[PDB]
Amino acid sequence: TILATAVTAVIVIALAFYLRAKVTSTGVPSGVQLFWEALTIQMRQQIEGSIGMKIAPFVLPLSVTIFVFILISNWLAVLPLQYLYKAPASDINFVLALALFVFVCYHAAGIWRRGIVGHPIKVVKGHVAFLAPINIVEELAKPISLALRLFGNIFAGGILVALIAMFPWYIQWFPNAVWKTFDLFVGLIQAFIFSLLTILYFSQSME
Amino acid sequence: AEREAMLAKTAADNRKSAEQVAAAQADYEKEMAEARAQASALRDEARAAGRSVVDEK
Repeated sequence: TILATAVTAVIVIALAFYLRAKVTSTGVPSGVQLFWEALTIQMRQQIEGSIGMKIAPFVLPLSVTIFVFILISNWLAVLPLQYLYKAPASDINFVLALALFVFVCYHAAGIWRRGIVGHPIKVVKGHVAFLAPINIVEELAKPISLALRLFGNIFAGGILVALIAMFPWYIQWFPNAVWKTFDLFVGLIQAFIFSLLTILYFSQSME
Repeated sequence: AEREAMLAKTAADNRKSAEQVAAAQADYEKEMAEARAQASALRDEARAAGRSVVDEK
């Protein structure tokens, strides 16, 4: 599994390398500039919409690295390595590391903002004091929701690509084609979902 | 921020170009007006001096 993730880290790193090579503010952009810029400006408009870039700017790099990381992982899962590759999210370890880091980051940023003595109680009392005991489950739900989702969907593919393989090849090409066709979309959408809900959890953690 | 600043500088240089063209015409006509005033001042001074000399003679 670590190698399945290392391939994605090296691709994303080589892309940042290519951007460092190519970037021009004064000149016409290449593809990599337009992709990086569209992702960063989407997340920048989102964070600006809820918290404001001036109060929590530190979330933009985390959001973008999450999006590129999981998006590249899912897209790479499509390439026809079937016969070593399997999507990394299929393993709970990857999704756990990612969601748990997001959790610890935004909760520690809330503590850093309000203080260690101040943020827990404010988070518990939350939006309506009558919901105080639910907010805990609303709080404890935040990380788990992130993890078991990204797992549950990509795992749902990892099995299915195997189950389709049960077919003979002539039947096999059609369901595998349809599944991967729509799996590109589903993985992209789950990446956008993960990043956007990370942003929103950051936002409501600040206020 | 620089791609936005190129768009902002396109507007700023467009309005500064129209402001400087309007200021070029307004300064050209403002100097013309001062010249007209000075010419009329010298002309009326010549007339007054002539009239004074006429009555003195």
